Amino acid sequence: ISPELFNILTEEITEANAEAIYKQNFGDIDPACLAMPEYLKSYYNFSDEELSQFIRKYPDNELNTQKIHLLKINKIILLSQAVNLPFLKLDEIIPEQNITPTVLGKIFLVKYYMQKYNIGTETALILCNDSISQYSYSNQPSQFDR
Amino acid sequence: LLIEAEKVSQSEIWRRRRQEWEIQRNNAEAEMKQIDAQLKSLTVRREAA
Amino acid sequence: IEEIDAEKTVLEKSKAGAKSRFDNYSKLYDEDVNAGERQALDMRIASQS
Amino acid sequence: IEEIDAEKTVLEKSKAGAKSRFDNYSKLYDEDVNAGERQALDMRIASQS
Amino acid sequence: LTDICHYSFNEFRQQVSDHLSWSETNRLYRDAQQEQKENQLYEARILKRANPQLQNAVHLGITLPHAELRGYNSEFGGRASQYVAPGSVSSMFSPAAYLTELYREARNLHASDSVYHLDERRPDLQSMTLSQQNMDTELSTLSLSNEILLKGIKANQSNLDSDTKVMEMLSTFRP
Amino acid sequence: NPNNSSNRFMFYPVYQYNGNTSGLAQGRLLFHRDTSYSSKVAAWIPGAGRSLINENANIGDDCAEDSVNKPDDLKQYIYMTDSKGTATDVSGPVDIN
Amino acid sequence: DENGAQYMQWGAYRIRLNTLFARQLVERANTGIDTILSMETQNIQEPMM
Amino acid sequence: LLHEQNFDEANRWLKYVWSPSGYIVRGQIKNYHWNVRPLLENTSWNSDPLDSVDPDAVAQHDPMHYKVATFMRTLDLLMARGDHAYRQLERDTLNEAKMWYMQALHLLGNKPYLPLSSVWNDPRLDNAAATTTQKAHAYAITSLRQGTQTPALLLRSANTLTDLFLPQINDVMLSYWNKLELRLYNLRHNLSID
Amino acid sequence: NRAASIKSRDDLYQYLLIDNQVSAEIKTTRIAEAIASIQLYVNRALENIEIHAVSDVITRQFFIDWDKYNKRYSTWAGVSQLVYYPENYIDPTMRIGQTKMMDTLLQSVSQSQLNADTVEDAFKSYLTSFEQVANLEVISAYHDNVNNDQGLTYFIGNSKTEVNQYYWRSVDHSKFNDGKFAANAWSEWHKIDC
Amino acid sequence: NRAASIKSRDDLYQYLLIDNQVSAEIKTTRIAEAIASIQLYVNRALENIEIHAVSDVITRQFFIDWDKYNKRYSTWAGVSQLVYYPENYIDPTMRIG
Repeated sequence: ISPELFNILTEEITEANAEAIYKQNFGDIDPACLAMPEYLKSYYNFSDEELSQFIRKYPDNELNTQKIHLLKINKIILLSQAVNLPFLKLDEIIPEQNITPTVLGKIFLVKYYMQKYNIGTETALILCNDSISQYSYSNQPSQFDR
Repeated sequence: LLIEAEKVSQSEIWRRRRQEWEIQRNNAEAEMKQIDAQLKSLTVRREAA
Repeated sequence: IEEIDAEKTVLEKSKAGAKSRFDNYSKLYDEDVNAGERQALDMRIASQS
Repeated sequence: IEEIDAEKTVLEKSKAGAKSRFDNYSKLYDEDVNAGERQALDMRIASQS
Repeated sequence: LTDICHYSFNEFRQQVSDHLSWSETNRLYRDAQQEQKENQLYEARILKRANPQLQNAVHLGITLPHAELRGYNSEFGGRASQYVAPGSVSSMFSPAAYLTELYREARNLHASDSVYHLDERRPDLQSMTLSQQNMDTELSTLSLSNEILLKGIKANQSNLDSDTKVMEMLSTFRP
Repeated sequence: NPNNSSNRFMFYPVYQYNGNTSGLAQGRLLFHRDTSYSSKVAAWIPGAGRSLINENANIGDDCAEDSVNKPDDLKQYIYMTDSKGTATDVSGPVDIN
Repeated sequence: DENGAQYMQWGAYRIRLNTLFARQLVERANTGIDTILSMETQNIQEPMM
Repeated sequence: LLHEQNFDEANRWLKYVWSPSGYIVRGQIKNYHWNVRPLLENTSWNSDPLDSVDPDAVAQHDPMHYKVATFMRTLDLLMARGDHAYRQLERDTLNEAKMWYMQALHLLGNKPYLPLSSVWNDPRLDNAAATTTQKAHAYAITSLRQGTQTPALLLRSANTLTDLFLPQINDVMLSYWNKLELRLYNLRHNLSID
Repeated sequence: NRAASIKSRDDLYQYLLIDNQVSAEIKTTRIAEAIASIQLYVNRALENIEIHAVSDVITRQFFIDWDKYNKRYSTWAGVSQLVYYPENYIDPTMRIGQTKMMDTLLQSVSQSQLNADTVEDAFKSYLTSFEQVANLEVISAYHDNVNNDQGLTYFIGNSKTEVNQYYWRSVDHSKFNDGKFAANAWSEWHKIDC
Repeated sequence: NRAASIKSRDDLYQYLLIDNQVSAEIKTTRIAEAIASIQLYVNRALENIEIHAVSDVITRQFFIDWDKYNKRYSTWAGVSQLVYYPENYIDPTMRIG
């Protein structure tokens, strides 16, 4: 966790600072080609199985039609690339798409319990006093069904 | 045609001979690595003594 | 205990050598005849014809 | 301890023997065909011509 | 038009009174040639696209947009998405052989037969979907064999509710 | 354009004048594309500020009509796009006869 | 034909049966294999039917 | 010549057909890029390849398969030169191996991308196995071949033509990207071929 | 049903196309099991062991090619790939329809130690053998059928040598279309020995 | 530069003729690395894959002898020694002519 990444994840974004911090975080990328997930696969460098999970899946039809939330997805993508975790979790952790550093305390707790007791990723999420997820993904049964 | 048949048969038995040479070479190299690792075992026994 | 680890290494070496022999003989077995050997059988039957 | 040194000597002897086999088969492998063998292939193809 | 899956005996039963036999077998051979002409035109169209080719232009293996223009209006993108090393979608994997073996299979016996294919055990096949999960996962064969038997017994013979009803009446059944 | 193009595919535009041999009505902007799916192609000129778009973009080559017949505006930098993962930088004009 | 061609008049059709390729191949084949397999060798023309 | 491990003579024999670097005849670089003339101009010299099952017949009906075959021969030559370099473990020959595999990869380009998001719904078996789909399919292909109807866009016959299967790309050709990528991955770290 | 004669469990296996006596250790997929069911049904239908096979569908093209091509998955995949991708099966060593010219060339290069000049001399010998049949002259011919549009035609070849090695070839008139014989309508020259 | 189309790191490798993804375990000299850079450039120039190859220099005698003699170090050293020291390669067993 570099300090610059901590400034990216720390800051709060209204509609006022929106295009300013957009141009700060993207330069001159237009929101239209940023909206389509193929340039997301090209830029953010993911698998398309991984790209099933970001906004949603996407055929050439319009699906999970956003207006704009490009900064909120940027924080969670960069965080997941840092801490190496799937996206049911970072949906599940603070579903209000916001970051306060006690969320970073939580994620240090779960990463430390994983290393300490050598358990699964759902299992230390139980230890963060969070409920059992029933949502299924990755063509696999959920925490509940397993 | 019989002359050409004898020529190609002689070339083929040369190739099979060369393949047997290569199998013998690989067995020799494997035994050599085996004996080096057994030397490491023996010097460990020497330290124990 | 260090000695017994060195013995595991010498069995790794012998295992690798036997594995190389097995794969090489399996290759020369399943590739049963060459191209030129079948050409020799072709030249003989051409002479018969 | 004197015994264990004599055992290091017997592994030196086996190592030298396997090394000689390895070098000799590698030599006869890389020198794949002789001059006279290629002369035999030359005489056959001269007869074909 | 459809005269190759509908053979000259198929056409002969429809064509006892229609026309003369030497004209019929000429129609048979002409549409049998027409089927191969379909395969030639459609294939020599579609394999020009195949994406390991068109990234390297040093081949100069070139497409023509002219006849390419039409089938996307006709077949609606049947050339558009070519597919990866095989899965449940491909034209060369297991469900393709499976489908082209079904529609040759389902007319071997007449539908009034007890030995007829959809009648003899299998209304379940025409209900079955073709997903990637049906391709991939491995269940026990004996589990599916118990399942298809429960289906057939629960279906008509006793008109039961669930499997526990079946187990009750199997606890009943002596003889 | 590294910004708005995910693919490695380009448009190849050649602008046709009106007049001389093929007596046309207005100018038209030809282009070639290799993305085979039909779309619209917005040839937007930053300098003049007007765009030339052709709905139902044909496969490969296509005929796209320029509305205003003024070819000096087509001399500067041209931004063609798909709005579907393809954009192409167009510059360096050459007039030929 | 006078110039060296032969053809079968199949009604209104003329279809060529032989060629003078081996005649005019000799000049190209003088200097080596590279000249034989050129595009220039492939464009040798044949007279009118 | 390739099977007898004699490499540069095999390369100069492949250059009589398909030179990627272009041909030079008496000082002048020529325009053309293939050396066989009916490869430049596709000429089907066998009308009925589907008389029987023959790769030669289908190759004769369309010479672009001969182009692809020659291309795979060239790639086999380059990978063989790289592999025979790579087993002799001195350093400059490892650099030689790196430039041969890179020479192959810039012939190929990228690994090709396919959108995994597809049109394929998962249909019923009986719906997808409809003979109406087949009859409309055959009639549509003949209709495109004859040149008679107006193209239209309506999902009525496309209800039949949706459940057609999609074609897949060449698996044997797909093997080369993985194979060269893995060889070159072992080059980029300090591993062996094994 | 009482119409279906079923005594034992194996009779039930034959009637339901799926096995009940397999121990539950065996794992399979769904689609492969349905394939096995359908293949077992088709095998029982072709033998006329299950009674009253309808002869109308048995005569179709698919079931003539059942026993060789359509019975397994692998042969069906082989035929389907050999249509769209022949270059996986194009092998320049063995070509169907090969003259003896290429045969004696291949025999000339069929050894281990290959030098370039040996290849050159073999190529010159092949070139002479090509020269011999490129100069062929037609003495006379004979048409098969009563009228010129159908049937075959046999030619008789002359060389430009002394005591002659007369050659003959055949050509069909049925494969004629559009002002030109397609190249498969011709045949190879054959040698006459008497 | 935006003129040089560079998407990924391999594109950067092709543009700079030197590798960034090699792990630091590998040891080489300086001159051999510059040789590898120049050879990779010449290979990309002969294929006409990098655009606008000037045909004036390609027709020179050196690049006609590129593919056989000049592409590696070893064949170049063989030709250069076979000029000045033929007696290393004179063998009375096999004589041409």
